Amino acid sequence: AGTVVLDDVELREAQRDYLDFLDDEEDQGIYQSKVRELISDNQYRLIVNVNDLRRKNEKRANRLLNNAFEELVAFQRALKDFVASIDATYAKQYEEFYVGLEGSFGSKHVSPRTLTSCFLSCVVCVEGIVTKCSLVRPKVVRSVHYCPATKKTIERRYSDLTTLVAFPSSSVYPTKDEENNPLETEYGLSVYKDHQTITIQEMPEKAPAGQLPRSVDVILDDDLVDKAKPGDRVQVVGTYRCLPGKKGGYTSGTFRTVLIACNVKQMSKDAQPSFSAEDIAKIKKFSKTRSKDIFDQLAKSLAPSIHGHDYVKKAILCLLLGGVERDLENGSHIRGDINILLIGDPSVAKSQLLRYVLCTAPRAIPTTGRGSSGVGLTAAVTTDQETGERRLEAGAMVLADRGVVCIDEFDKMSDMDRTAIHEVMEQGRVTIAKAGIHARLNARCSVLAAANPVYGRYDQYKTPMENIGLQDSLLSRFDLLFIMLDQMDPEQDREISDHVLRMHRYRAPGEQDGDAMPLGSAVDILATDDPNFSQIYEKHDNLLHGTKKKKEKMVSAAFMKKYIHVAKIIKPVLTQESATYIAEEYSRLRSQDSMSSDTARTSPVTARTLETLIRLATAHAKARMSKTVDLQDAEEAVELVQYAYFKKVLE
Amino acid sequence: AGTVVLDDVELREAQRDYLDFLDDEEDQGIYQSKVRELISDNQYRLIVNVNDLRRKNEKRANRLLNNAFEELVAFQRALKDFVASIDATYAKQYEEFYVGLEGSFGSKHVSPRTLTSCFLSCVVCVEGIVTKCSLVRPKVVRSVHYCPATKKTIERRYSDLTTLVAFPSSSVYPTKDEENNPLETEYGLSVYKDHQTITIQEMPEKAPAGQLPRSVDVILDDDLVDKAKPGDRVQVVGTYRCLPGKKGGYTSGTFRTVLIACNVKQMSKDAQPSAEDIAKIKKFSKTRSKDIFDQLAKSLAPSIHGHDYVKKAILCLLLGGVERDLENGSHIRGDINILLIGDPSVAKSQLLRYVLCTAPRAIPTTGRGSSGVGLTAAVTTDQETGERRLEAGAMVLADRGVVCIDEFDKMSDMDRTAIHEVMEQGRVTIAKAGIHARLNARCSVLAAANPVYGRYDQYKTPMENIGLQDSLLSRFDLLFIMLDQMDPEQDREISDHVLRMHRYRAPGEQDGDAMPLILATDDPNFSQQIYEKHDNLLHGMVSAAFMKKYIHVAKIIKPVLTQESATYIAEEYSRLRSQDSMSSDTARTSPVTARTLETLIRLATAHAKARMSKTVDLQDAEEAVELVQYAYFKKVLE
Amino acid sequence: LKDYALEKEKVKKFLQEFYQDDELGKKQFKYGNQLVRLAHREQVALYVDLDDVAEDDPELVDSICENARRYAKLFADAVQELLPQYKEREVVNKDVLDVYIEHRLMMEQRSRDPGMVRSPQNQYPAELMRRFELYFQGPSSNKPRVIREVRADSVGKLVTVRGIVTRVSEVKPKMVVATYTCDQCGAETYQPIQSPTFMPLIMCPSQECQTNRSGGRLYLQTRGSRFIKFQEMKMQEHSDQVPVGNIPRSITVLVEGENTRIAQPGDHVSVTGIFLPILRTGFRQVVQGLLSETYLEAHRIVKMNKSEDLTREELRQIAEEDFYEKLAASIAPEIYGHEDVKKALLLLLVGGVDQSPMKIRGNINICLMGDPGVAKSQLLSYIDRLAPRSQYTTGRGSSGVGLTAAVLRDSVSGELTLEGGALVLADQGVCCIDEFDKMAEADRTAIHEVMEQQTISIAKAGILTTLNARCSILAAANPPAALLSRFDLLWLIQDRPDRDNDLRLAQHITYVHQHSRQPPSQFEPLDMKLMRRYIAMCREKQPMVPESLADYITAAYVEMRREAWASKYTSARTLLAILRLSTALARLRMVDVVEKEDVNEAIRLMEMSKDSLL
DNA sequence: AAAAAAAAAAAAAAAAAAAAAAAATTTTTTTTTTTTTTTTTTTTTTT
Ligand SMILES: Nc1ncnc2c1ncn2[C@@H]1O[C@H](COP(=O)(O)OP(=O)(O)O)[C@@H](O)[C@H]1O
Ligand SMILES: Nc1ncnc2c1ncn2[C@@H]1O[C@H](COP(=O)(O)OP(=O)(O)O)[C@@H](O)[C@H]1O
Ligand SMILES: Nc1ncnc2c1ncn2[C@@H]1O[C@H](COP(=O)(O)OP(=O)(O)O)[C@@H](O)[C@H]1O
Ligand SMILES: [Mg+2]
Ligand SMILES: [Mg+2]
Ligand SMILES: [Mg+2]
Ligand SMILES: [Zn+2]
Repeated sequence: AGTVVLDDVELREAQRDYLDFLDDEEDQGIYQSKVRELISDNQYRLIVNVNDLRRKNEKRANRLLNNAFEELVAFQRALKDFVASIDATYAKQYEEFYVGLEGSFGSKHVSPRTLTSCFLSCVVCVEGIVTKCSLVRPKVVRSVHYCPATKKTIERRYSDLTTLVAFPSSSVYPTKDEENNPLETEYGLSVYKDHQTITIQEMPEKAPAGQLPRSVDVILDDDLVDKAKPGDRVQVVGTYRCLPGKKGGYTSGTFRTVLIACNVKQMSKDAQPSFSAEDIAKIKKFSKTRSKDIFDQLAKSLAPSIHGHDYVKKAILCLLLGGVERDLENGSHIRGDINILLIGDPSVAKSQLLRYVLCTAPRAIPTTGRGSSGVGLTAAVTTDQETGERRLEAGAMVLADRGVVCIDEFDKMSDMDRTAIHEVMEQGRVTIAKAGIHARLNARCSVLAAANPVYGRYDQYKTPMENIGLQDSLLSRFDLLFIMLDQMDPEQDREISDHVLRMHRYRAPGEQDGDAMPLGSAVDILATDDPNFSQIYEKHDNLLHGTKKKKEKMVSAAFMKKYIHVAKIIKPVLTQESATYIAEEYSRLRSQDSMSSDTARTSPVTARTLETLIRLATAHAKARMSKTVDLQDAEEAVELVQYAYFKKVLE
Repeated sequence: AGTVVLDDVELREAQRDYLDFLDDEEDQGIYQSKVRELISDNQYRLIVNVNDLRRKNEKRANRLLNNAFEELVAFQRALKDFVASIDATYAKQYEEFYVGLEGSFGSKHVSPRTLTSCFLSCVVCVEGIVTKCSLVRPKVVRSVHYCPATKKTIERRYSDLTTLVAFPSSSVYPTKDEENNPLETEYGLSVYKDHQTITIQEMPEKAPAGQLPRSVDVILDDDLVDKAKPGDRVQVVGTYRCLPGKKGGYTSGTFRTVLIACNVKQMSKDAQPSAEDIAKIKKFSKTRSKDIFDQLAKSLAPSIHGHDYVKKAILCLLLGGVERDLENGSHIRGDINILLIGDPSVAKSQLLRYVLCTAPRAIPTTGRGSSGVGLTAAVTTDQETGERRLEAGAMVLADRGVVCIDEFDKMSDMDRTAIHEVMEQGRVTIAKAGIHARLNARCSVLAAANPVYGRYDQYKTPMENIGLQDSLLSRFDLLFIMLDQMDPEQDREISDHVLRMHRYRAPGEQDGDAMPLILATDDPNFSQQIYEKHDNLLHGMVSAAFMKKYIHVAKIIKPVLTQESATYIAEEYSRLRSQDSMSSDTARTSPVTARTLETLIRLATAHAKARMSKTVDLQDAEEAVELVQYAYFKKVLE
Repeated sequence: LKDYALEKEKVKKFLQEFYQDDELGKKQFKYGNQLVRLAHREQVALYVDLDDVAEDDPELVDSICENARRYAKLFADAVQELLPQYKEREVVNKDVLDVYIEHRLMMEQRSRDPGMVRSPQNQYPAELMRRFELYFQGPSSNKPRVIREVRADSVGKLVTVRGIVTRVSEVKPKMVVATYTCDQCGAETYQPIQSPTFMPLIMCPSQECQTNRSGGRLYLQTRGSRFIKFQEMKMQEHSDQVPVGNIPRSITVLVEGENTRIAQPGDHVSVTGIFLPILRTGFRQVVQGLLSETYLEAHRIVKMNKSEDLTREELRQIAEEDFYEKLAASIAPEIYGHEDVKKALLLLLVGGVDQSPMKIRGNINICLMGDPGVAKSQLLSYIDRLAPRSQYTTGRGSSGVGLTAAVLRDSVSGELTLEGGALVLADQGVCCIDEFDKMAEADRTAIHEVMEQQTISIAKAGILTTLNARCSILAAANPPAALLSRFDLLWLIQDRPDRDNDLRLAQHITYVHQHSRQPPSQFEPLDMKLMRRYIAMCREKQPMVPESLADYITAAYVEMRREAWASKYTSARTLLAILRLSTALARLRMVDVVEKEDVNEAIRLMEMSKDSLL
């Protein structure tokens, strides 16, 4: 055999401390519950909060952070022992239970640039964007061979010597028996582990301006291989180590470094929100007690900082809630995504509304008229340059799939790009193809666009068709088109100015002392935890300088986010009464005689107008948590479309 | 981790078969009982009869005898599993259990001359004489190390690659930690096994006369190390293998072959001895407690007629007296020495050969065939370590035994004087400057001498007829003058007895054929009824085997002289010393000293032991007195 | 697998707070006082009693027995750490090693820099600064083993064995810690020695030399190095515990430090110590594996039986007028009669008084010539067992180089050393030569020279020396000027048959055979231990002849010489014999002046010895 | 709205910096064993 340790004092102490920490039963069983949850979910990787670990035993936390491999092995042994104690069969099912880390890393939290050799063999939490990924390959961790000549069955094991001294003996795949009998490998019986290599680059918006970006190579293994794709703003918690070179004889002293990832995370904004019992109870209470005016309350509480534009705010809320897709048995599809175009006079806060949607709605992609040009906007087809094979790169729409694309300077956008996105706006999919590849990417995103009317400022004395240079083909697929006019009414100016000045004079309680400048400079960002991958919530915003007073509260941002997320899943069904009402209203709307004279249509009326009527009714039902599209929902939809589709020509 | 074995059909079959063979409850139970015995005795080797294994499973027998290494591995795994089943707590004490073999090996029973290449990897049984016996060295199999810097403790495991390919990594003894910290080996925690190498030589009598000897090297691991010493005749059963050389880019075809003994057994299977037999002995002792001694005496040498007193004395010798080790370390011998001084053709040599065949540890010596260092201990130099070593002689070997000295009279005075200490106190004190030793040889001497002039001249005194000095004669406690009496009636008796014995034939085994002039059949020396059937051609008689067993059991008993027998013996000794004890025309055959009182006590104790008396009574004392009276006087005719 | 720091603390507690009443019921902290003396450097060896350890912590004793070397080192370190807190005054620098130790400690304190962390290879080895040794006195519970039974299962174990010393080398210097001095840096390198050999260092590891990248050759020094007295002996199995047909087995004992010069060849020694291996590198081993020789690292050597090293009633019995007769009777009580021969053997044991005014020996030589079976060999064997230094030679088994010395290839280094035979081993003791008359002429000449000159002048080919054999001779033979002229006493023992005498002898021998002991008498015979103690107490009691006794002794000598002249051998040797026998009698009587009773008993012994010749 | 020019990109080809792979028996030493010689010891023969 060989050397076998008997009394490793450090290993015994580490195992004891980690098992004590994982007991947690007296410590409100946080990690007991986590272990039980992973057992039920059939997972074999425990994510541990380093902050809790440090609180329990700062010594163990420091030892783990500064000595990665040894302490991680001890932690995994303790986790396997705990899993066996809770349930032995599962522990025997899974050979090794891995431990990934999470929380606030004081100094270990770095970027690919600040990640220097001082962090070798330490636990580092590096932020960045995945520049490239590799195919998921299986590495044999235990091979099984059968010898026909002797009917024997052997099993060879290969250890994970990724960042350890490896010799030819350990990495030789048997191909003969001791008597030179050919073997045959039993692939089914053999054990493989999935392995992938990615590249994390410093975020361009974080990198020093004008310099080339700093990268790092990351190794992912079983249960972490496909946690990211190129262009993902990922946080990788791992162990930084030097990769061994090939058996040489002369060494230059240069060692490639790599990050053995122990955990991968995406932007927490798109993550599944945590709904506690009290939170769901509050949502139930809100929906039940207030249903008649809940949609109006949410619409008015949507963007507190932007005054007026009540109809536009309601339309934006409908866009956020979305409709419901129709998946017909014969494959025909109907989008449930509302498209909104805000056009009007300069300085009407349309860009502010788009920015608010970007900040709030999950999977919201900003874009500018000329910022994205075709292949950048939709998907693109390139070549690997190393394999000679075609490859697909997701554009803004694809990345915004099941989300929102907030486009600004839509008018400035070239006609080619608008023609290209025509398909996305209605079918919600991108159809690209080159000679060696063809795909139909899913882009189920709602387009919220902003534009400036021709002549810079809206012309009250010209038809909306002439004011808007967008042709009918592109106008139709916009479900709602709102003309936001900078009317010069003295009273509206009074209200707007009062709101703006109040918002400017507001200061955040506690953090601001009356003279602080909150800007930081490229260091505090890494010093403190990133508020982009981080881990009690009220319902109505407490009175503050934002508003003076009234008998109508304003919904909290977090509560509104949770409520919208819950309500978006609802798929209210269209009732016969609402269906008949919508059909008759669509007939009347299409019949031009209904609308008065001196009134010009913003956009043409079409079957798509009917479809957006249905979608708006569905969105109102979702807001109400109704589960059925009712007469009030149909009324609100018809009201909104009637307001949006007609504008009075002044003279 | 490396290439482990998941399932192995042949190994599984072998282990299942061996476990079945070892589990005996539906069968007689021999091997279940044997395993229980070894558990009780705290051993870790089981002796399994190849005959039993062949009987229960021919295939396993052939496999074990033709491919021994892996077969013995499977057998030992099965043995450990069975021992765990019987009792796991004991099975945990010993890392491994070993399987020695015995019984009959058809063509695998060979001599060192016949142990050729054909028997490589097979199990072989070799009987021979030990020549060389190296020191018992410990061989480390598991070494424990401690790092004072890191407080760590490590264990290094070394596989027994005596005959397997070994690579340096296996044998690297660790001295430094991973970061070059010093490692201290903990001897109290490491594990070592005794290892020894001996050489077995073709027996001189069985080897061809013309040619030089042939020998084989034998490796003995733990539990088999001090079982044999140089000069002993032993049977070693084990695997005949090839020893690897050393790493080298060039090699000759030559290989060094050895024998990894799996069991070693003494040729002296007769040196050691059921409830049926024990009860039989008890009833035999109890029933006729008075004439039992006489019956044993008459049955001792059935093929020799007459010599009643000589046979009684030989029985007293075989029984031996009771030694007295005093509180001050003083020693009074218990053995009994007999000198048959006799005319030619009076069966004294035949009595010697009878005692050779019967008694345990009987060494045959001749007058000039065993001189000095060959007869007693010796001192030599190793010639390799330049150190002095003892070498046991005939009498040292015969310790707790008998030495049959044929033609004792014709031994050189040097040898006869050298034997005085052995005769009296039963030890050899030998010293050279380097080494001085006091070897124990508590042997009893049975000497066969012829008188000066060839034939005992009855006109001359026994002192003259015996060409020995009184100092030497006093050594022999009993001295028997065996004349070729010219009585026609006794001549008739002797002739009839001789012709009957010459006419006798073996029962059924023989029908007119000739006696033959050995490896084909198991070697008798190593092979595993109160009265004889009254054949008329042999009797016109206790059985040999029962006599052997009874003498063995009666040797241990230690009768104690009783006051009445002590008084009787003292009075008789006073008379024997007195002049009146011998009349006119009778001459003393040996001077009467306190040695003769010791002779009386020893003979009485031997008689009491023959009777299993537990007390030396007046009967025993009178018998000893009568025998001494017959032996120590002779009537000289004019 | 245990915490050696905790074990060290336990042994420290034992050493610091163990006490006993060894001194007249006075709790004195035995090991505390021993530590005080060790710190003062008034004591080199410390013998820890595992009986004392078990008195409180039996499991610690078990651990020590299971792993002695480790716990030997632990105890040594505990004593090392304890010495400073027991030190009470300044050492007087006993020797050069003490000077070196003080210099090294002084300069280490000088260059201390206490906070600076020093490389592990940058300190003085512990064994280099000890000046003391620690050994274990095996526990009484541990039954002594047998050389044959001590096998691999005892490796690393504290075994206690008993046996005869067949050989011992002379104290040699064995290097423990080699020292080296550099030609560039003036720093000392050290190399502790564990293997039987070592390779001297070539380059210096000193920080200064490494920094300067100089050649830094260093030279091995016998001055700063540390040595320890080293002896290699061979112990042999006792005869009583050898297998039936086996020759006794021998174990190589290695003795170091204060245990040397305790055991000499022929001694009966009980050696407690650790059974350890020695790696067998070099030899092209037949069998692969780390095969190793074995030896016994001695810890406690004691002398047993005759080799061994009083109360008011004891002094009373010594002073009793019958003490001489009691001693003469207690010798070999199982042998009947022979009261006068017993007295003569007692005188041979006691000896006379050596005078070097021309050195005249004070030994007494006695030759028992007799008829067969008259207890000659029994008395010879009894004296062999009794006398503290004795050898026994029966016939020609031990002849030639068995009596004299011989040149033999040494082992510790390899060379021609001198091994002493029976006479050498009996030097300043007794040699019991049974079967004298049958001995070879050369051996008889050697005994002749020994009986007068006390030497053995060997001038053979490989040897040319003069051994010292100051041994009394107790010979036995059967039927003379060649012996009567030389031997101090020549005693004839004839067994003439007689009814009453033979009856008494038979009763005595029968009772002996019955009860394995001598028949009861008026006084209980004295044990061998007590007899040896009294004999030794008599040896160092040299008396002197007053001027008054001159006339009486001269008259007795002339009278006995006239008798010898008239009858059908007397010489100055006769008067010398009377003198030395009288001095032996005075020794036995515990007086410094030979008296009229002493001379009377001497002449009576001579008269009866000569009467035996008729 | 269509044509021409500009450039922008994609892909393919090419040339170094570092790392990785390939190729590799002969001479001398020592140990064991075996034999020869010397001297001492023992044995045997003659007086
Ligand atoms: N109704 C309004 N209420 C509050 N602020 C407004 C309003 N209209 C315009 N603004 C202000 O005008 C500024 C810029 O408007 P912007 O979002 O650029 O609109 P546009 O995209 O039409 O230029 C914002 O900081 C916003 O506060
Ligand atoms: N009393 C006897 N009983 C039986 N056989 C005898 C007797 N006397 C002589 N013989 C025979 O005579 C032969 C003598 O041979 P052996 O005993 O060797 O010589 P010795 O008798 O001189 O010792 C033997 O074979 C034996 O059978
Ligand atoms: N006087 C005696 N008292 C007791 N036992 C004796 C006496 N004489 C002889 N013996 C016994 O007789 C035996 C012969 O004596 P031993 O000394 O061996 O003869 P030797 O004198 O020839 O050496 C011994 O065993 C001894 O015990
Ligand atoms: Mg704008
Ligand atoms: Mg014969
Ligand atoms: Mg004698
Ligand atoms: Zn130096």
